[PDB]
This record gives sequence, C-alpha cells and structure tokens, in this order.
Amino acid sequence: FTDPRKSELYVVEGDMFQAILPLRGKDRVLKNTEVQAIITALGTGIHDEFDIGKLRYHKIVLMADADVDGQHISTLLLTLLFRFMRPLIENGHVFLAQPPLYKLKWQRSDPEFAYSDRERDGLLEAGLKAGKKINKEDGIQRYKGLGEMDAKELWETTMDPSVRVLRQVTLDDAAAADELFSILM
Amino acid sequence: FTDPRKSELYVVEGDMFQAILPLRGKDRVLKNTEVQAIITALGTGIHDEFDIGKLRYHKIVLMADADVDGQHISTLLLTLLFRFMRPLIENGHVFLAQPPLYKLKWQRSDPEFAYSDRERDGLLEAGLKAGKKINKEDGIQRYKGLGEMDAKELWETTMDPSVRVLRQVTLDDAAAADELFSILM
Repeated sequence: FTDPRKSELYVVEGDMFQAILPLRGKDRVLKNTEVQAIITALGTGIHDEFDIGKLRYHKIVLMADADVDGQHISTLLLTLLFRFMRPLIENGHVFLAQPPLYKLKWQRSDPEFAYSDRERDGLLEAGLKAGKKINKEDGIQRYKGLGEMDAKELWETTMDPSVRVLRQVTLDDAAAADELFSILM
Repeated sequence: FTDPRKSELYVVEGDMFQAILPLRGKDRVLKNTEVQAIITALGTGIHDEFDIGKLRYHKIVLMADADVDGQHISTLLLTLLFRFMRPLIENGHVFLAQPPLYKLKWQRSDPEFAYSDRERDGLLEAGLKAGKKINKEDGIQRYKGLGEMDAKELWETTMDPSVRVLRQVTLDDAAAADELFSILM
C-alpha cells in the first residue's frame, strides 16, 4: 500500500499512500527537528551522500499559502532541496499544492471549490445558469489562510489526486527560491 | 494550526493537525530510515536523552490490522517506544486506531461503517427497521486488510476525530508487546 513509487510526502507549511509532515516558519536549520524529520523521511541522504536510489517518496508535495508571508518556508524548504538534494527537484519529484481559495456554498448541492478567481466566476455562472441557488451575501467563502478550513475540505480538496491542483517545481522555480533566500539575508 | 499540543502523528503500519508516517513489516531497527523518521519526528530524543519537553505530537496513533500478521510491527514499534521512549506511553500519548471492518452500502443513504461485528448487526437492524434498503448479497463489504479500502473512507473513517475509534495504549498493553517481541526471538 505504502510502496516508495506509489506514495507521497506532503509538507504542510503551517505556523495512494500519503504521508504528512509539518514545517513551521523559522543555515543550521538542518538541526531543526522538523527539517531533520522531512529530510530523514525522504531516505535519500544529503549532500555527497545523496542517493536517488533510497528515495522513499515518488512525489514530494509542498503545501502552503501563496497569499501569506512569502512562503518564507516554501522558499526555505525549496532552497534546502535545491542545494542538498537537488536531484529530487531535477527528476521532477517536488511539487506545490494549491489549496482551494473559495468554497461555493450551493443552497442544495454539494459545495464546490475554486482555486482561482476565474474558476470561481465560471463555476458560479455554471451553477446558476444550471438552476442552482446560492445566497448572495455569505454564499461564497473566501478562505483567508489555509487549514482554518476543515479536515476533509482540506483532504478531499488537496489530498484527493483527482480533484487536487498540483504544479511541479522546475529547476528554474527552485533557482529563484534560492536567490530570494539569499537576498532575504 | 500544527501546534505540538494540537497535532497528532499517525503511524500507518503498511506492508486538527495530523501528520502521517509509514512503518513496514521488517534490534538495529533504529537505523531503518522509516523508524528514524518516526523517532526524529517525535522530537523527544531517545534513551537517556529523552525529553518529554520536546514532544511535538500530543497523540501518537498507531494504525494497523488487528486481523493480519500479529501486528509484528505494532508490537515492534510498541516495544521500541516502551524501552526507548517509555514516558510517551506512561503519560498516555500512544494509541491504537481501529480501522472500520465493514461498510454497509445502504441503497440510498450514505454508507455506514462498523468497527465490530456487533456494531454491524445493530446498524443493519437500525437501518432496516428504519426504512432503509440494502442488497443482501454484496451490500455489506468485509474489508479484508486496510488501506485497500479508499482514501477518505480511510480518512473520514480513521482520521476523523469524531467518528474514529481510538483505544489508548497502557503500560500493561506495552509490556505485553515487549514480551511478545522478546518471545518472537
């Protein structure tokens, strides 16, 4: 069930087998217990001892808010991977999970989630023109932050491989993270 | 969201913030990357360096099949905790999650799950006598194993703090695990 090439490690930056590990907003970070856990859990070793052979997770999905802070941890973790386990990025293992930004509370249909303003307006338009009703004042929840949503509206919405919205991290993507980290010094 | 006293570490023995880490069926185990990850992730250190102060998870829930193997890993992990991090057990942090054993596929009502034969017969009886219909041949799924069920029928069913069925591990409970491990040698 939890075989290496059939499992994923999610890194929920707070502050199908899917493992979940947290990382909170905080270069001796390699000694932060949460980082060591994420690093240990990947099983590939680090720096010169990096061994793609011992990777235990097919996918490494990073989950945070692209609306808060500056992903100071999504840019902090990314740099860590880039200059300690870069092959994980190069071979396309790293990813970003976009949490839902909206919950359309249809009056009598299972709610729907939109991950972009555009998807909202279209889903609203689709639902309405399709005979679905929705309260005009508190019908559309604007998730400020993440996690503060609801377990299962966090699962069905971001862990569900079908409905989830994933965007792979490219070496270019990781390079910027590294620069921004450097510049934030 | 993921604060130490408000988060849990689930250990899914394969082969509210909830982190998930796997452990597969396999005393130098402390060098097994999955064990080191679980051990690192708890952040308390081990043996003489054990520090309840640095525990990062309020609850440590172990999830496996009480119908397969002999929880050779649930008895292996338990012993590890008992003789390397015993205070985690003593202070009532360890737990066992019982996966559902049955899925009552009601004809037109959200399915129901039973964790014991008794709960099955009663739910069936309740649903029927309540005007709900169910196919007599393939209406009641008998989960052989776990995980092979369905993501969200694994979540809503075992991660959901409301509906989940947890049973705390007592020092007595852990002592047996230790003996059985010893005897299995």
